[PDB]
Order: sequence, then C-alpha cells, then structure tokens
Amino acid sequence: GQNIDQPTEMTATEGAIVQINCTYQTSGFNGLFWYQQHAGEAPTFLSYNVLDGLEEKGRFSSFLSRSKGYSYLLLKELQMKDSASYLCAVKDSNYQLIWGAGTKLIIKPDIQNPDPAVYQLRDSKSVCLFTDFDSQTNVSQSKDSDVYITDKCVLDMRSMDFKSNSAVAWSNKSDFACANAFNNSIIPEDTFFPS
Amino acid sequence: GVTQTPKFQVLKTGQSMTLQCAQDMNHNSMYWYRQDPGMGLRLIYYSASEGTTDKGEVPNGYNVSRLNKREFSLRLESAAPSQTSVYFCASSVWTGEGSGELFFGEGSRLTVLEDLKNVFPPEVAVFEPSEAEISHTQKATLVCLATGFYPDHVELSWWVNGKEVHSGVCTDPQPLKEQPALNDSRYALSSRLRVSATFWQNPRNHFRCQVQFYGLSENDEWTQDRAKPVTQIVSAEAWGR
Amino acid sequence: RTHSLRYFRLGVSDPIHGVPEFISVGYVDSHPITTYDSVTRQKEPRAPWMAENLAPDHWERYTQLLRGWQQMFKVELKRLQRHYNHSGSHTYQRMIGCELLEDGSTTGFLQYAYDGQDFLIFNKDTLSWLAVDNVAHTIKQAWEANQHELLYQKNWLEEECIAWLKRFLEYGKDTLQRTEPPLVRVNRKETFPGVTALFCKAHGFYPPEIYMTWMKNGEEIVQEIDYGDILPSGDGTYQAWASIESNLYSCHVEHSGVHMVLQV
Amino acid sequence: IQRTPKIQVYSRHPAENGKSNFLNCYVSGFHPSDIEVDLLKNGERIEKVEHSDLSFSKDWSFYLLYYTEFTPTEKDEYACRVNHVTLSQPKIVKWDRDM
Ligand SMILES: *Cc1cnc2nc(N)nc(N)c2n1
Ligand code: NA
Ligand code: NA
Repeated sequence: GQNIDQPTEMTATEGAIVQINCTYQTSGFNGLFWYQQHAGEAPTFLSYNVLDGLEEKGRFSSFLSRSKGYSYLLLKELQMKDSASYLCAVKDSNYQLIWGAGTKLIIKPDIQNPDPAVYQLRDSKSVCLFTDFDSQTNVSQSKDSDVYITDKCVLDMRSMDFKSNSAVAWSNKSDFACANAFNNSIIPEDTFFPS
Repeated sequence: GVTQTPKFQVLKTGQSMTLQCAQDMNHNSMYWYRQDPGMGLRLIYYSASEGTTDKGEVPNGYNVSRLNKREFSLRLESAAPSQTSVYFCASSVWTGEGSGELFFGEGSRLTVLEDLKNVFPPEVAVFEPSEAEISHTQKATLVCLATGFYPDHVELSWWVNGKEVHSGVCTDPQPLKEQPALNDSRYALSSRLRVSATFWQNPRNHFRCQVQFYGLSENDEWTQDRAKPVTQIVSAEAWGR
Repeated sequence: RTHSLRYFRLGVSDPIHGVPEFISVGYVDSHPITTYDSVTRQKEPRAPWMAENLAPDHWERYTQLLRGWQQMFKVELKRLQRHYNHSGSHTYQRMIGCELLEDGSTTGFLQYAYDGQDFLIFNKDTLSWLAVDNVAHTIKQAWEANQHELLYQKNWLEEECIAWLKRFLEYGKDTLQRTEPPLVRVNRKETFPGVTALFCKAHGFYPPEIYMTWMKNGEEIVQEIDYGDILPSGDGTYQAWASIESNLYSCHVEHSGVHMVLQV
Repeated sequence: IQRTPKIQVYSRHPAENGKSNFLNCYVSGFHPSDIEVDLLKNGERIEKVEHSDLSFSKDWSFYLLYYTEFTPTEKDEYACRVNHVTLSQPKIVKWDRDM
C-alpha cells in the first residue's frame, strides 16, 4: 500500500472519552492493527480488525469500516496511565505492514483545587517551580536560551488521592528570578508569588 | 518473550556493531525495525522463517543473519551518524497470516558520533522544598536536575531511605537541549518528588536522586585529561530538615 | 463468464529421488499462472501475461512468503503423521481460491487433504472447519480457537482473492476472455451387427466448458449416452464428444452462449 | 488409497495419414504424484517430447499432458508408456489411430 494517517497528538480529560482515528489507503487489505507504546517502552499489541464492526477489550474498543477505509481506537474512562503513543498499522495485500507515524495521547488530570504558585527551591549544596495550576494552563518555552523551562508534568501522590501539575525553570544568569521565570506563559491571574 | 541487546550503545563513525535478538516463543518470523521521531516504524530486514531473510524498506548500511530459529542478529558494518536511532527486534508466529501480531523486544538505543569527545555524564543536583510551599500547601516538592550530559542516554529514579519510590514522582519524558541551535547540544533532565510536609520535616528521612548514564564502554579508548565518560551512576541527595 | 483463481499446495514427506518436498501452483481458470517448489525455492510466473504485468517486487516478496509456507506445510504434515501413527511417505495438500460468477455473485473455498483424501473443509459462512475424522477434529478445534484468523480467512476469500482474480483476469484478457467456437461433426457407423453407433465430436474450442447431448425427436433426451472427457489439444483449445446407439436423432451443443444442432 | 492414472492418447486435430499433426497423451486422475511418461513410435522412445508441469485437480489427484509433432502413416504405431507406483510394470497404451 501507500499511506496511513492518524493525528500526531490528541489531548483529552481524565475520566472522559477519546477516539483516535486511523485512515488508510493501501494496495489491498488483510487487517488493521493497533499497538500501545508507552514512552521509552516497546510497542504492545492492542487490537486487530479485518471485517466491519466494533470489538471491545475492557476499556478499549476498536472499530473498522472497510468501505470508508478507517478505524478508530476508542478509550473509555481515561486514566493518566493511558498516556502513551498509539500506533496504527495495516497489512497490505502482500502482508507487508504499513505503519502510521503514531498518535501521542495526552491526558489532562482533573485538578480539584487549583492553587497556582511559583516557588523558589535552593540547592542542597538555582530553581523555580510553577506548580498546582489547573490543567488548561499551558507552559511556554523560554526566550533567553540560557534559561531552561520544562514541559508541565503531572505527579500523583497516591495515598492522598492528589494529583498536581508542575513545570520547572532554571538559569545561571544574573537577571533570572522566579518572578519573571514564566513570563512567556499565560499563567493564572491569582498565581501566588511568595517573596 | 523477545530478548534483544544492548539496551544502549555509543558508536564512533565507521565502527562495526552487532545487535542480538532472540525469541523463545518458537516463532518462525523475525524483524528488525528502526524508530525515528516523526515517522512510522521502518523495516530494515526480516526473516519469514528459518533459512531465509530479505531486505525491508531501509536495508542500506545493514545486514542480518538468521542464525537459527531463535536468533536474528542485525549488523552495522560501518556505523554512520544517520544510524543513530532506536532499534526494535520483533517476531511473529508466521508471516502471511492476517491476524498474527508482532511481539517486540525492549529496544536498543544507538547513538553514532563522529568523535567520542563530546560524550559527558550528567551533573546531578537536588533542590530542597521551598518553605513557602510547605506553609501554603502542607506539601513539599523536591526537584532533581541532571545537566550537561550527552548523549541522551539516562534513567532517573528517586530513592527514599534506600528504597526506590514512584508515588509523588514525575520525571520529564524527554530531556531538553541546552544548546538548541547546536546539532550536538548537550542535554538536561528535571524530575520532582512530592512528599507531605510532615515526611520532609523528619530528619531521619534520606532522599536521593539517582541517574544511570549510559556512555562509553571499557574497549573505547580514552586519552583526554577529563575522566573517561563511562557508563555510571551519578546521584545527589538531601536529608529532612 | 465464470472465472476462478486458486492456489494449490502439495507437501510430500520422505520423498523419493526427484520429487520435491513441496510444490505450490496457482491457476486462473484452467491456466497455470505461478509456480514455486522446494528445489528452486523461487516463485516464478507460468503465464507471460503474468510475467509482463507484475514487477520483480511481487516475485521477490512471494518467494519469501512461500519459503515460510513451505516450512509451515512440512511441520503440519509431521503432526498429522504423528496423529495417525503413520510412517513412510505421505502427502498433504491444500486448495484455496474464489470464483467470480457470470451473474456477479462470488464463491470462496479453502480445503485440505491428507494422502489425497478430504481432511478439512472451511465454511466461511459460519467460520468453522468441517473435519472428516477424529484427527481432523483435533486440528479443527485448534484452528477454530483463533477467532481473528477465521475472520482474516473469510476476508481473504471474499475480498482479496476476488480482487486478485479481477486483476489477473484483466492482465490475461486476450487469453482468458476470448472465444473459439467448437468445430462439431456427427459420425455414423454400424458396429456389432445390428448396432449403429452415433458419435458427436467437438474440437478446437475455448473455453473448455462445453455442453453436449443427444436428443430424440427434438423433445426427449436419449438414455445411455457415453461422454468423453474435455481434453486439452495442446494448442490452447479443447476437444470432447458424446455418443449413443426408427426415429430421428440430433446432437445439441452449447458453447459460450451459442447453440448448435446437428441432425442425423 | 492410491489412484492409478487414466491414460488418454489422441491427435490434436482429426488424423489423416500423411498430414502433419500433434500426438497427445493426457495422464490424469493419479495419486500420488510421482510418475513417468514416454511417447513411443513402433516401440521406441520419442526424443523430442514436450510436456506440461504437474497439474493439480480439485479432487487432489494430478494430471499431465505430453505431446510430439508427428505425421501419422498406415505402418507407424504410436503409444504412451506410463509408470506409477500403482503399476507393477510400465503401462503401454496404444493410439487408436483416431478411430
Ligand atoms: C503464490 C501465492 C500467492 N498468494 C497466495 N495466497 C494464499 N492465500 N495462498 C497461497 N497459497 C498463495 N500463493
Ligand atoms: Na544492506
Ligand atoms: Na511401478
């Protein structure tokens, strides 16, 4: 065949539903596979469809329409652990596997009590922590390129049933202070800045 | 299921290299794939059953040996920088059956460099919870930074009182580039462990951030003043205050 | 008309000198189109309209597939001999394929045989295998356990096989879809004294499918008609005949939508 | 269960002595597949004999076509000699001269 298309990235909310589409244009068709690949891990088989219909496997279902040439992978009651890339692949008429570039699924934790703030951490021998903001806040990269800002990251304190967003920024430069560290980003108006 | 080695390897341009893969599932078919950012898996070579092999989509620079029913080795006869990639071995019961799925090995991270001289282990540092956070949230966040390493071959973990912890941890899925413009930028990785203010305030609690770095091996020759950047663990720590 | 595509496999254990362990051959209608065996270990075209229209990639890919399938046949045959407690040389065969009927409907079949006898017959409508004995039943249960593979097989018979057949039919249309009408004659002869034999003989026709019969007084069909096989004449056409032994006889021939009557 | 070959010997076109033709020998219905076939003129093997590859029937038996260019005469006798595991000795099947 020739090509397989699936979106590069999808983002949904924890506890909700997401559908990942895969369309294909191949020379013949002997089935469509979905694989799950956690970051830094190997892909693992999730599902196979070759006739029309919907096949359920726990919280995951996979659908195929032969005549419209597409499949979706349906994930119900999303969990953080569902964060992964999902790979679509079709076997063509010569049984050659044709791979989609994969869809990275991002899950937004449901933050019960946002307490957005930026703390300064001191070395144990420095660093700024933007934390506890709501999940629809986005962290932009830095302008000054001796200033490093990371992706937002979700931790889960399990025994307390508490998840929280955070992002780190740091620098060697004189000018860098935490009051300005996330100035490229649209952060909440009530973001707490301790002195 | 599928065992492949090595997990990590740095190569100098022009070096030889063999990746091993074995499967004990009595599968007939084996595959070598490379995975590169922004594209689908690409087949390098495959073996439909014992005693035959063939080119896949990107066989140039590579060759393979189906040694027996269990083993399919991949050979880089003269490593080139463009062969920097993640390699997956896979197997299936047969080929030419529609529904048969692939079983993948754990992957091999291969980094091919012109010169081993930019290889660097990380510096690791731990930053203690802000007193402001503790008063405001009754929670304490520790942050770990692994900086200046190269290549991108690390695994960060947290250890509390000598036992590794996963709860309250979140580590960047990808390191960022310290020199984004540079093709050989060194890397930085950040992680956090959040504990109760109580737990942090217990001075009989030891927190350690550990970074496994995968760099040079014994056989790599090293003539620089600075320590040979071998595979190694670098840690930083803090005690409850 | 009705066309068909099918792939045969023949596996032979402990073969004598000169008999491949494995042979696999494809046909479209009566025409060989592909061949593979355990000696050449290559898949090659057997019709020029196949060779001219399929790029080397095709033969290269299926060469790899057939090597794998050869290994698959070998081991399956070993297991069957074990199940039957058989030693010595035995055979293992399969036939897969599909037909595109004249009215546009389709069929699909997939069958296995052990020592030249029916063994397993796939029913793509209930996704189940019919077993001739308890050994076949053993295999059936194993195969029926894999639901997805049954679905893959049904899709291959109904969709892939039919699309391959249409593709090949186009490639070879100058051959497969041509018509060469029959030459037909009736011969009379007194045989055993008192006994007169009538032979209706056809030759030079293509396709091989032909209908021949004898009628009496235009209405009834004659009882005791001897039929001759449809035989390849070697030049791409076929020959056949029908014969019988104080009213009026006529031979009726139908070929590719043309009807012919030869009165005696 | 082994099946012995059917052996059919016949000219391509209706035969006439003195006119060039092709002599066919169609060997079919046999199982297993190992088989030997020769065309004979007056008892002696004909050298320039072409044949199809082994072919497969839906009933699991096999079939073969062997043929040579010949010009039939009144005095020349043709036959198809066939050996197979079902036969104690090779079977020589005479051409019926298109009778
Ligand atoms: C040579 C060939 C090609 N395709 C085939 N597909 C199936 N399903 N089975 C056989 N034997 C084939 N042979
Ligand atoms: Na190569
Ligand atoms: Na014999």
